[PDB]
Amino acid sequence: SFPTRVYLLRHAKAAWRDFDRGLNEAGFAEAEIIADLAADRRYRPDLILSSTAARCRQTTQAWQRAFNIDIVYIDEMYNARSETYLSLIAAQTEVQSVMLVGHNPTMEATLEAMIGEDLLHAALPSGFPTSGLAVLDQNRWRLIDFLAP
Repeated sequence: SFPTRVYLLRHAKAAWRDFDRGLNEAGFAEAEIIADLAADRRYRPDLILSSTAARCRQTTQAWQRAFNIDIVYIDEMYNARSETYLSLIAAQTEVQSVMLVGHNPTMEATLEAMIGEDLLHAALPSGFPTSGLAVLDQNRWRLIDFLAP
């Protein structure tokens, strides 16, 4: 039964062709703060799957920094056809821990798919924030920690 740990990371705060928008200053700072919190709890993933969108790319570069991981870029994580990223997750049949780096609503929908709307609500009254990191473990997925700024 693999992955045994799922990390779900929303990209940091972007500034205002959408694909090419960057992380702004506060966006830059948060993703560092949160990346740092992570390797602190030792929340190191074997594989990172990220949007190719610059704002996801730069978000991911923060993590390489905190910890310097396998990383792959997938254009189809930007403006996804799917309501979730669940297939990216389960597909990785022999990788112990995996982290996805993409966007709302897909990111929020993925957590919802795994822990349900009621728990989603209790954990996040105002939804899935930028550079928010859900840490999930295994019949069913359990949320085990969440990082927000």
